[PDB]
Amino acid sequence: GSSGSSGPLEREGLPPGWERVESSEFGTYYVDHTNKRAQYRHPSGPSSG
Amino acid sequence: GSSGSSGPLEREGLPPGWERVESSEFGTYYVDHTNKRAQYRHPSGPSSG
Repeated sequence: GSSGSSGPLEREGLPPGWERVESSEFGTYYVDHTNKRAQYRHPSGPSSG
Repeated sequence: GSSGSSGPLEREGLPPGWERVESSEFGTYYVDHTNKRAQYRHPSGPSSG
């Protein structure tokens, strides 16, 4: 329930299909199997609809 | 020393900046930090000059 700036993370787990990668050189990133891309923010989809 | 088609892998390590991601839902894949893309093949290109 954002007040104008939703969080970049929610502490919760990723959606089914998203993977989190963790290392010492880069820190932590996320990969999208649906689009074969990498990002640094948490993913966002309509879990209920 | 290819004599037909380049192999799937040479068992060697990855270049500085690339990463390997291991899973079970997907098995194993690789990610590029230069283009933020994901692929299932081992990377390639030059290494000296």
